[PDB]
Amino acid sequence: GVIEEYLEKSKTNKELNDKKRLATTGANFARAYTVEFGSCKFPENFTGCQDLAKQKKVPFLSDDLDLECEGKDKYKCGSNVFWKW
Amino acid sequence: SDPESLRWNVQAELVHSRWAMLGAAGIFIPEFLTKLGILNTPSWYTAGEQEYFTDTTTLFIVELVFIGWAEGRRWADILNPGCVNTDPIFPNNKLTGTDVGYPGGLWFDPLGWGSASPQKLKELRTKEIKNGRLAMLAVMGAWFQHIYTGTGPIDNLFAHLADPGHATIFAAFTPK
Amino acid sequence: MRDLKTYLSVAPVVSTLWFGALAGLLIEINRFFPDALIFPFF
Amino acid sequence: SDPEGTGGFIEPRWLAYGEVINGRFAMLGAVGLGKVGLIPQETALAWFQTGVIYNYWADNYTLFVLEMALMGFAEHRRFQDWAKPGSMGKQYFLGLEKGFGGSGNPAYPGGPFFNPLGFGKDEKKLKEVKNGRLAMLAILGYFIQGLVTGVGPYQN
Amino acid sequence: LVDRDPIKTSFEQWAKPGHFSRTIAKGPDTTTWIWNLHADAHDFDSHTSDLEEISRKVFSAHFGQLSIIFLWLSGMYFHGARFSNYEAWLNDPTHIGPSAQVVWPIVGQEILNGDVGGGFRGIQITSGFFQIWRASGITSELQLYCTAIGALVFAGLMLFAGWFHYHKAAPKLAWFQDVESMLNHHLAGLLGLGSLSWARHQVHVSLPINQFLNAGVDPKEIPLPHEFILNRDLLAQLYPSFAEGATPFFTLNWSKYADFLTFRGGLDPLTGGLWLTDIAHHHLAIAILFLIAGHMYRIKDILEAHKGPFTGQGHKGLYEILTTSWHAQLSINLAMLGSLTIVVAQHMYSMPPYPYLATDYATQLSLFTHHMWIGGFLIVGAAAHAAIFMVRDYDPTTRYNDLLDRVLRHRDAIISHLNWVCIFLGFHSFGLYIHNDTMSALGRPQDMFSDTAIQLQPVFAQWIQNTHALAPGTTAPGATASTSLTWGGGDLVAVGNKVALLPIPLGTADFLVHHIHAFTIHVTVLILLKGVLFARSSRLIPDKANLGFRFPCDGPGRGGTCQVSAWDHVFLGLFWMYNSISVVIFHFSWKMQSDVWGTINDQGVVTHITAGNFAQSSITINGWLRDFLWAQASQVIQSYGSSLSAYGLFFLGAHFVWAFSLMFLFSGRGYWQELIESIVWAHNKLKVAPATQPRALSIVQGRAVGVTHYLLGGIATTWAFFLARIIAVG
Ligand code: CLA
Ligand code: CLA
Ligand SMILES: CC1=C(/C=C/C(C)=C/C=C/C(C)=C/C=C/C=C(C)/C=C/C=C(C)/C=C/C2=C(C)CCCC2(C)C)C(C)(C)CCC1
Ligand SMILES: CC1=C(/C=C/C(C)=C/C=C\C(C)=C\C=C\C=C(C)/C=C/C=C(C)/C=C/C2=C(C)CCCC2(C)C)C(C)(C)CCC1
Ligand SMILES: CCCCCCCCCCCCO[C@H]1O[C@H](CO)[C@@H](O[C@H]2O[C@H](CO)[C@@H](O)[C@H](O)[C@H]2O)[C@H](O)[C@H]1O
Ligand SMILES: CCCCCCCCCCCCO[C@H]1O[C@H](CO)[C@@H](O[C@H]2O[C@H](CO)[C@@H](O)[C@H](O)[C@H]2O)[C@H](O)[C@H]1O
Ligand SMILES: CC1=C(C/C=C(\C)CCC[C@H](C)CCC[C@@H](C)CCCC(C)C)C(=O)c2ccccc2C1=O
Repeated sequence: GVIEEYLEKSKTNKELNDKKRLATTGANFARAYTVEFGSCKFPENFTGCQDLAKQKKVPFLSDDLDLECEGKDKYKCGSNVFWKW
Repeated sequence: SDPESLRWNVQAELVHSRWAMLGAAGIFIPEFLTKLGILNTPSWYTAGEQEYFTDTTTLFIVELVFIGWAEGRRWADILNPGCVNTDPIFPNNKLTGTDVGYPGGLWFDPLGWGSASPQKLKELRTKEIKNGRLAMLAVMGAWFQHIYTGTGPIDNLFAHLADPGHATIFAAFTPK
Repeated sequence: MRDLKTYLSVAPVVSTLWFGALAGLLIEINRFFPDALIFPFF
Repeated sequence: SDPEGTGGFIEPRWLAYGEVINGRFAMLGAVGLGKVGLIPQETALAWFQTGVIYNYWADNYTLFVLEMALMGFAEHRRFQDWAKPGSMGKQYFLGLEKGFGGSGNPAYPGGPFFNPLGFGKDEKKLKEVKNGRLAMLAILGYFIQGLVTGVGPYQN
Repeated sequence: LVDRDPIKTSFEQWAKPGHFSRTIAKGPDTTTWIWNLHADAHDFDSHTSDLEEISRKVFSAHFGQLSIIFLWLSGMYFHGARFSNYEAWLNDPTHIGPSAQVVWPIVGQEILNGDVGGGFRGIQITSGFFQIWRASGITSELQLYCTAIGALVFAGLMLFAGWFHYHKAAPKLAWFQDVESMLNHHLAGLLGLGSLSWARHQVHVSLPINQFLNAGVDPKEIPLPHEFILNRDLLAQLYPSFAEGATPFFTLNWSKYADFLTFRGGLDPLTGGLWLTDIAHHHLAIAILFLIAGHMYRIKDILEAHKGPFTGQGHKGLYEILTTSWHAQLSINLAMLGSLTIVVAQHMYSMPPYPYLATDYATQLSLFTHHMWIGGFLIVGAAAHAAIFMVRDYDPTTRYNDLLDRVLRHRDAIISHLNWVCIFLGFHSFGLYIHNDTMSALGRPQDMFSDTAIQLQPVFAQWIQNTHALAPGTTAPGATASTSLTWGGGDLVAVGNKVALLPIPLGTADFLVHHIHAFTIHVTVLILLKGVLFARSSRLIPDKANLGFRFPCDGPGRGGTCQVSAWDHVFLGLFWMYNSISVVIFHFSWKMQSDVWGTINDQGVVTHITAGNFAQSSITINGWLRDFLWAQASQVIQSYGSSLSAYGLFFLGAHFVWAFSLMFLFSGRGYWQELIESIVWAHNKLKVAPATQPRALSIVQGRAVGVTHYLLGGIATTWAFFLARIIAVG
């Protein structure tokens, strides 16, 4: 090579940039950075609204946790009275 | 039950190893002191100012002359006197063998006690780093491949490919 | 480690690291000059 | 000396009952988390439906293995080192009082077992402390694939 | 010996001059010994009197080979992946003309490498992976590059089990010389648990991934790579999740099904392999047997039992030995292994087992002649090693008085017959042809032997072939056509460029080749049979077993006293077999192309590579160079400047190497001595020779350098002659 000014006039820069909000990754899962979601206190289908659904419910999913095992239900086969249909 | 190496050029193999590793010494400190670039910054012009370049290869011949003489003359005498013919001491020639190389010629000889020695006192300094340097260099030279390969850009060549996620370098650090 | 008046041995066919190779470096002169049939000189 | 691994008729299972303790507390995390699992993109996809309601939020980084090799070192060191005869713990390069051992070469609750005096209470052979934890090991083994799926518990 | 015995040198011996038979290599110098020792590197007279190890060595040598195949064929499977041809061909098969292999361009090289392909320059291949291969469904080049390293895994390990024997301190007698299980295991669960295991990865995965390939796609438009478990929706097509059966059995109902299977008979149209679906069932129905079968048993028991009046007492304790001969339990094997390879060579060409073969002509006849020379190169062997038994292996006599001791009892007898057998043949088995010449060159066809002239009249048709397809009168159920398509009854219809497979009806001019085979198979065997039988003592020599199965020849007396021995019966027996196989090959392709290999054309008018020239014209044994050698071979001597060219360019060498053999075969021995000195003289004048006494070839070495060359000469000649008349038209 040969050199004219100054290796750089202004050095090295954006090649890793990230700095403030050096984000991507943490965040993204910005929905995640926080998880804050639903309710506080309870009844029922958080699951929003966004996010969505109640789908199967109390134990299911949620799982997730749901939470707290109720006096249920009690998943086990048997009930669900298997509602198809 | 195990190979027998012991191999016998050998003791030579270890002194070959010093050459490689002490030489390996020049690299690390200087490049890395590196100017901790650098305060800033580095320009060559100066000789090579515009003389149609300086070295290219011609630089390599001078490098070698200066050396040839040295690497050459050399082992030629690390040692070795007696220097002929028929039957074995084994070093492998062994000629120096009994005669040191000289009875009565000169002071070939260095120092007290019909001997070569600087003498007893020191392994000390230089068996542990200089050989520890046998080690050092190898990992740090093993470090050099690590430091360039992957060529960020310029050249994939022949791809079955299948990188990127991201580039490779040295500045230092590591990410992660 | 080898000085003056013959040295150490070698196996049955190190000729197979002498046919292969040395000789091998010669294709290496038969593509540098990919051709012959007379030859310029130096 | 070019290398030694003495084996007599049962070398194996001296380990084995050994591969078994380790293996066994790895039935373990089964005993007491449980899925890498696989080939890691999810990024979209579980076996074949896995999941649903990809694994996990999943931190983990394979750096292990870089870990498996690295701790490997400890394993094979404890074993040579005690070949032994011991300098080993240097203590304080100078001077004077070094009461402290902490006790033992360990095995068990007092480096020397210790606090000898005890219970009024709680009041009312050591391959068995092995045997039953394969009977905890090979158990999740089939419980990975523990399904009949198309049908389910015939029993029931 | 003593560099230094026992207890106290680890230190290896390299050096001080080294070893064999006790006036061991002299000290003082010679050449022959450098030829000794590659030869008869193992014989096992020497190393130890006592079998001791050797069985402890032959397990290790075996390991080496298994690795090696593995080193091989990783190589092959490589090559096959990353010089692909294959991805390209498979969308594309029946267009493609396939290579694994490419040169680099240095000097001439590269005439060789001529467009094969899905658009690349190649050397065209005739062993088919690409057909073993069709089976993998999943596809893509980098895997085969896993199957490849999976190969190099098995190797290093299935090659450190050979460290993990002999060299490692290692095993003792009982372990082989108590047999009692060994086939128990082998046939049960590998013979079984492979074919079994092969079933499981032969409908799981392969069947489906060519069930909907036999249409097209660009693969993976079809197949995900793992895709194939708990899952399966896909089995649903190709059939049910058994829906409600239980573990087979019956209280099962089909109103419409029966599990995958459903037997095929005949060939696929648009992939005429034969159904990819009898392929599971058949392997499944194998293994079971083996699965049940390898469950005998522990021995003399069965062998010691039945005796007869002719029949043999010997039959009993028909060999305490057998457990420890070895050389015998290899000789038996080779006859079978060997004779059980060239039974491949038929069931292959008259019942392809891989997708795209037949249409692929050249990539399954190469086969049928490679597999063909092993079911022969391994049989003459299967005699040699019996001769090696018959002379030596047991210390002492105690085999005694049996079945063998019986067979020998007659011996100028079993071989007394067999002889006339051959001259009856030969006269009815070759001069038969010579009639034709002498009388068609005299020229009066009225009286030849032509399929038309001497009367059978125009049917071949009924023997077996016609009962064989026609098959379901039967307790037979099954499958629209044949076991083999070729058999007489049935079908026009097989394949898409081209003909693959059709009746082949023979007549005469299949009649008499079929008979030259007899006479060729028979006089081969005469020489080996009489060779291995008269192994140890003969009416010409009694003192006959005394060094050797090898010795050159006993000595100028008794008249001749030369050939004798049985290295040499296994020297003149190769000499024949080279024909045995060399003319069976000559048979198949002249048929398979004169009839069968084909083309289809509108309205299916078949166009055989040669409109059946065979007809009236193989019967003449000149027609065999009019119609063969001078007809085809015109492609060998035209082949210059091309791509294959390496064949035409071999076909001169090796058609040279052969015509170098005779020099080694036809010559004296103290001759090249008498010469080797004139040489040795000129040598000494300049001071340039004596050390390592240069010596001529070891009577029988000279024969070793006959034969071996006569074969790798006379053989690759056709390996060239062939690949040069199926590549390019045909
Ligand atoms: C990414 C991965 C994750 C996964 C899957 C693993 C997996 C593994 N790690 Mg590990 N590890 C991780 C993250 C992970 N690690 C992290 C983030 C660290 C840093 C702290 C470690 C540090 C670590 C060490 C030091 C070791 C392992 C070891 C292991 C292996 C031990 C097997 C076992 O069951 O031991 C545990 C099961 C037992 C039955 C042993 C019981 C002993 C217990 C009672 C001691 C620890 C519990 C203790 C009372 C808790 C007090 C708190 C204390 C941690 C401060 C296993 C394969 C070990 C190994 O395999 O070395 C060869 C050991 O080396 N890991
Ligand atoms: C499963 C069996 C197999 C096994 C394990 C053996 C094992 C043995 N055989 Mg044997 N043999 C076999 C099959 C087998 N044979 C077959 C099929 C035949 C029929 C051809 C023979 C015919 C035979 C004879 C005649 C003899 C043996 C002998 C032996 C013993 C000597 C081995 C030796 O020194 O290597 C010998 C190998 C060499 C010296 C290597 C030279 C190979 C040359 C000819 C090259 C072949 C051509 C090829 C194209 C060249 C490579 C390409 C090149 C152009 C680049 C040994 C116990 C010998 C004995 O004395 O018994 C104790 C006796 O010589 N065998
Ligand atoms: C214990 C156990 C087990 C076992 C497993 C295993 C280990 C198996 C296997 C499997 C197997 C074990 C298989 C095998 C197979 C085999 C085969 C399949 C064979 C083959 C071969 C080949 C392919 C060859 C060929 C050829 C010929 C023809 C001759 C010569 C030439 C060649 C080589 C080409 C089980 C599962 C129960 C599970 C549980 C546990
Ligand atoms: C001058 C000179 C020379 C000469 C050369 C020449 C002249 C040659 C030749 C040659 C010829 C003239 C011939 C040869 C041939 C060879 C061969 C031929 C080899 C081999 C082989 C192979 C590899 C085979 C294989 C196979 C198989 C697999 C089996 C059977 C079939 C076949 C055969 C195919 C040289 C350079 C050398 C040296 C120097 C001097
Ligand atoms: C322990 C301290 C390290 C040693 C260095 C301190 C100085 C002590 C002398 C050793 C110095 C080496 O150099 C010196 O060694 C000898 C000590 O025997 C000196 O003195 C001696 O030399 C001969 C042995 O070599 C003797 O026979 C002589 O009577 C005496 O002159 C030498 O003139 C000098 O070559
Ligand atoms: C080579 C010497 C001939 C001696 C054997 C002749 C006896 C049998 C007759 C011809 C044998 C060839 O069999 C062939 O018949 C027909 C040619 O006319 C072709 O007939 C085919 O083509 C047409 C397309 O729909 C239809 O007429 C048929 O349904 C179909 O089978 C077929 O491709 C093949 O089945
Ligand atoms: C021609 C012929 C010879 C003469 C053949 C000889 C002498 C061949 C041996 C020649 C060797 C192979 C030459 C070896 C020399 C080179 C290997 C040494 C230099 C090494 C290189 C690098 C070239 C016999 O000895 C013979 C014996 C019995 C029956 C028939 C015949 C027979 O027909």
